[PDB]
Formats: sequence, C-alpha cells, structure tokens
Amino acid sequence: ICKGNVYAMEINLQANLWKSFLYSNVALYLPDSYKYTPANVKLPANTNTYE
Amino acid sequence: AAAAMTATRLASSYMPSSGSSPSVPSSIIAEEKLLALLAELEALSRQLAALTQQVSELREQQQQQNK
Repeated sequence: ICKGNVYAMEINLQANLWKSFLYSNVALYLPDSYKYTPANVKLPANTNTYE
Repeated sequence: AAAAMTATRLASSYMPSSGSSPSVPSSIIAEEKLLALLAELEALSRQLAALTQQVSELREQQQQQNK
C-alpha cells in the first residue's frame, strides 16, 4: 500500500518546448563571435568548413 | 578523368584545405615603408662592419709606429 500520494516527478512541459524551439532555431544561428569552444576538442582552422 | 577536373578546381580556391587555412589582414602603406627600411637598415650593418676594419687597421698602424 502506498500510504501517501503517488510518487511523481514534475516537468514544465510548455516551457521546455519553447526553449528547445528557441535553441534549434536562432540560438544556434548567432554569429561565431558569440560562440566559444570546449577545452578538450580540436577544430580545423578553416572558418568556412562545416566541421 | 573528372576526378582530376574537380581536383584542380578545389586546388584553385581561396581556402582550399580543411587544415590550416585562415585569412590575413595587412596594409599596403605600412609594408612599403618596412621594405624600404630593411634596405637601408641592412646597408648600415655591412657599412658599420667596414668601419670596424678601418678603426682596426688604425689601431695596428699606431702600434706599428709605436713598436
């Protein structure tokens, strides 16, 4: 017997969708000056390359 | 045959290699003065080397005179 309300976690569904839409869109399309790079990765020097 | 055709098109481009290939800024006016500077600056190096021998010869001439 549970003895209490049922266990349950909480998630703001609407806010997460709004953030995710905001990130796949414009958040990822800012000019490169707003972008930085992680410490443990190496990127090619060429700026126009997809990588 | 076409693989060669694209290979030369790739080789003939501004930044052809995914490796190190960034751009470089510069100013033509500053470079011209630098190029003129190195001409005179180098000439001074060899001339000052020549003047050393003249003073070197002068020193030995006096010692020979005062031998």
